[PDB]
Amino acid sequence: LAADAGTFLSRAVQFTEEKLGQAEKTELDAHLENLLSKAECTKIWTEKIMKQTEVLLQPNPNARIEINNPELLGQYMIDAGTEFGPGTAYGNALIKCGETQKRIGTADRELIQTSALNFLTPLRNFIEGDYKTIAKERKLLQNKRLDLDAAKTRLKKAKAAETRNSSEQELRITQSEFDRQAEITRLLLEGISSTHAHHLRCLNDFVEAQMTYYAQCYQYMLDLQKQL
Amino acid sequence: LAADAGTFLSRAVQFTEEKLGQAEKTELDAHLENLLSKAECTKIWTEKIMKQTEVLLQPNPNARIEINNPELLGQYMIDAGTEFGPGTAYGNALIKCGETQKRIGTADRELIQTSALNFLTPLRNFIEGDYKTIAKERKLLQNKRLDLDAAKTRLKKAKAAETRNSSEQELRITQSEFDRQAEITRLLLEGISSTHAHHLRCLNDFVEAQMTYYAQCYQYMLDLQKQL
Repeated sequence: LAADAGTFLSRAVQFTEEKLGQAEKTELDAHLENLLSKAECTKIWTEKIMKQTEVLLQPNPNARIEINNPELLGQYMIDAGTEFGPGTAYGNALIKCGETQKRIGTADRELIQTSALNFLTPLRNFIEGDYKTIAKERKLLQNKRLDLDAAKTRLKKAKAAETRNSSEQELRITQSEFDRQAEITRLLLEGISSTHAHHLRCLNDFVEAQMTYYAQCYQYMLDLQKQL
Repeated sequence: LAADAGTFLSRAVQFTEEKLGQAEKTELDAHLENLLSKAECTKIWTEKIMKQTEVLLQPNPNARIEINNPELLGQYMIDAGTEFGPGTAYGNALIKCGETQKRIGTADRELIQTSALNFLTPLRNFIEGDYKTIAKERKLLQNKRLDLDAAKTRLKKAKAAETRNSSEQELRITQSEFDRQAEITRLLLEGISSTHAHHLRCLNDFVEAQMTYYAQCYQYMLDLQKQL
């Protein structure tokens, strides 16, 4: 209850003095330190790639917030050709081109849905399922470290019998707690390795989707050329 | 000088009477009417098609007013690969994919240059030339028609035989200018026939451009698949 509030205040004091430079800072084991850094970079890069991919798939920002451009152009062409006269060669071409443009529009929508269910979703799930969990452990680990240094300062300021005696007992518990949290954090950080391999498989899926999209559109264009 | 004001007054008054329905309106010959309508329709439809084509090629409105999305995504992927370790399989894939994404971006830029100069330019030229010239002559033709109807109104209101004879001469003068302007506009309207044939060749060029873009992109994607 109220005790919770007091503990928070003490933590800030230690943090400030460390930044002030009048206090030193305990360093985590290199292995754990390296693991923490690796996870951070993974989230940073994955976020950027996913966001830009969405912009590429749906160029219209308003549509991304939400008829695709290709089909709209096809609609105008068909209507114009009818007015210009279906028999007239110019009208004939406009009508056929409009139809082909609409077929291309269909292929685009298929690609967007396919990519989202095989690429955007898995990458997003990683941050939602793994990163968020790791974030919680990271915060708790830092909290324990702050308390350890705070007790250390008291032990350094040993000027009385009870001070020395209590400091030793207090530090013993603080050290053990920090060590316990370290083990749990290490385990989760170890899972990141599998995350990379999983993401690799999803990347292959995105590449395949684009190939199919371009192949379908190419054939559609070839047909229009023959008809025209 | 004062003549300018006088001419405006006569035209507006007669027009208002016709609008009110109290005054009758001299109609034009069917041939000229048909030609004028055809030209107007051509410009309206051509304007819409060209504008939508611009949106399709350059989805970004700001860029349309002026790096492409594909190349930017390529940059992110290559950078991430390095951090994740070029040797690492995940890093290798990210780097290769980014490179191909930039190549696709390059082909897009070529299409924009090729298409705009072979499709948008001609459509715009027609609207900037054939239509405008016709509109100017069409406006003067309406002014001449108003002068003719004003002369007819003066003629019917010319109770005095001598005044009516003067109105007959005035009517002949207005009729001659009116007929002359009709012929001038008619000649410009005949030009729209050639515009359609020219526009058809331009449409074929736009189709060819799109086919090349899709073909090149397909090959690029195929190569990336093999390397990965």
